[PDB]
Amino acid sequence: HVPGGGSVQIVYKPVDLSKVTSKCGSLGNIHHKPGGGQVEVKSEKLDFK
Amino acid sequence: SIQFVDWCPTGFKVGINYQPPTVVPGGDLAKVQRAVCMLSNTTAIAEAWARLDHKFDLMYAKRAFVHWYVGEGMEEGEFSEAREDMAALEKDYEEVGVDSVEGEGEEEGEEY
Repeated sequence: HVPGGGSVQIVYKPVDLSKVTSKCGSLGNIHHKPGGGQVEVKSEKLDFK
Repeated sequence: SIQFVDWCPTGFKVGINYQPPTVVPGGDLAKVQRAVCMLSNTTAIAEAWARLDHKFDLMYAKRAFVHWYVGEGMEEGEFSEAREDMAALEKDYEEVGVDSVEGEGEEEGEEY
């Protein structure tokens, strides 16, 4: 007679991470509009015919 | 030196109420003409994010107790759904407190 059993195997799945996006707001915007254009407002026309 | 993120110079708020605290009879504390609660967000709590990263990975790779949650109506997949979602909180706390600096190479140097 061969005496019974004496054999198991481990309940084991290794852990890892997939498709974890680096979605931080650290560079979250790029858009700009200038603070108006350059103009002259200080001078008269002096249009005395 | 009590360090606030370079991108939040305004990061404070106040209320002031006219009603003082009070302490149940037989309680532990003094009587005080003034008192304060504070609610402050800081990256320092990320060490607990990372502590749940160590305690999940240690015991879940061993799938210990997983069958108790599963047997009551979850699946193993949603116990990973959660892990990974928490990872996106954890890696975010690993990046949010950085400075609003842009551009490449070092900050200063030499030339001929």
